[PDB]
Amino acid sequence: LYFQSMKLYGLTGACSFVPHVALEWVKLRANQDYAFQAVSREFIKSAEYLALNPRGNVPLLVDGDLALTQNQAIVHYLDELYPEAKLFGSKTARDKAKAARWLAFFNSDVHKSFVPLFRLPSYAEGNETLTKTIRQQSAEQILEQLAFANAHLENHIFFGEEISVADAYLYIMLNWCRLLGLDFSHLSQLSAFMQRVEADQGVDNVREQEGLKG
Amino acid sequence: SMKLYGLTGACSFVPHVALEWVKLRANQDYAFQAVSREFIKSAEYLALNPRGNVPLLVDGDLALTQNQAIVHYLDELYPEAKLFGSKTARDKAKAARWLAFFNSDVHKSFVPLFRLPSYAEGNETLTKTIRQQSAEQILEQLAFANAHLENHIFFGEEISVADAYLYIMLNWCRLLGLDFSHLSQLSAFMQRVEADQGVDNVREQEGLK
Ligand SMILES: [Cl-]
Ligand SMILES: [Cl-]
Repeated sequence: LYFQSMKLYGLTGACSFVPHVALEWVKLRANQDYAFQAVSREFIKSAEYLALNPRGNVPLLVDGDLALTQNQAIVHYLDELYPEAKLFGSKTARDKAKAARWLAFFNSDVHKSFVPLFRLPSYAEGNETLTKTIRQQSAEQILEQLAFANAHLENHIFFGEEISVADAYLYIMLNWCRLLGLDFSHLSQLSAFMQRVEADQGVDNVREQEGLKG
Repeated sequence: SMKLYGLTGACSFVPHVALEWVKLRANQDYAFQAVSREFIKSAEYLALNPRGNVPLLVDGDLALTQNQAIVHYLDELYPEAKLFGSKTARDKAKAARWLAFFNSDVHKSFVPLFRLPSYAEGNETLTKTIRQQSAEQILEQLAFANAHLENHIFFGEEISVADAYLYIMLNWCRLLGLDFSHLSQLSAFMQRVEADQGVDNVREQEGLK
């Protein structure tokens, strides 16, 4: 063989969940298989991995000689190659742009708010009171952004016209909230949204592959 | 025609450059509304854009936010404009990688330099520590972009929206007094970007010279 399938390196349950769902949708809707390599937090600090990707980040998508990082770049690339796959929830430019706007909001803005809850800023280590303040302020910021997504769901079923990469991104962040013990139950559209997303075959397959069921 | 709401010299410079390229390359004019920090808190603005942020692109009854969504939307509408530095899927994606790095990763390190976290106001030592960490983060990320430019003249195969984004961030560094003279490629990169007609037009419109 002279052409191998595309390969995604990802951390199970991390933001790389999103291009994983994208590739599964491509497999299901355009019959193109792909490879998934689950990486550990240590393997990405490894010599072998930094030889592929100096930023030592996931996701990484390899397609032949192209070694592409950034979730948004990866998904827009898969959408150019496979428009029939409707990764942005639609084939039309205006509806695709609206879903891309939600994807960028989730990836650039909301994701960032989680950072201090996953890794406390070094200057608060050992400072009990500042640690509590930082964690509460970040929780408040997440919930403020999630209210905005909740408001959208008051009259839409998904963040695309049909299910899209943006729904995959919110889905995984609400999975983080559950794992972190961050209660969003007062945002009434979110739990029903989680259930709809989990019913999607590609999402289901990826949750299974990444070990995310409970 | 389309209208862009932007804060002069802010991240909204990038879709402003994109529209000017569409103007120059695809013969489609657009409107630019410069907004103040107060106007984006206004009742009139919040009604258009409940997020109260810029950029905002209005195209008919489409009101689109987020820099990346805006530029991907214009690229779809005007592929001949080569907003990503190329027409081919692989080369466009490489440039979109850089755009996303600059928008999601690098821009974020600047945030505390423009707006200190609430918990740090009044606390002299902590404020100093937060500003130091931001500068260190920025310099590490700029070093990575600088390394790329040792073998490539732009972040696209030709000039692209990724280049515009790095350009405006280096303009912020100059305004913040964050020096990057030790990164040998950046000065020359800024001159190449300033030499492009679309960029030059936008810098003029936004009062940035
Ligand atoms: Cl990257
Ligand atoms: Cl937004």
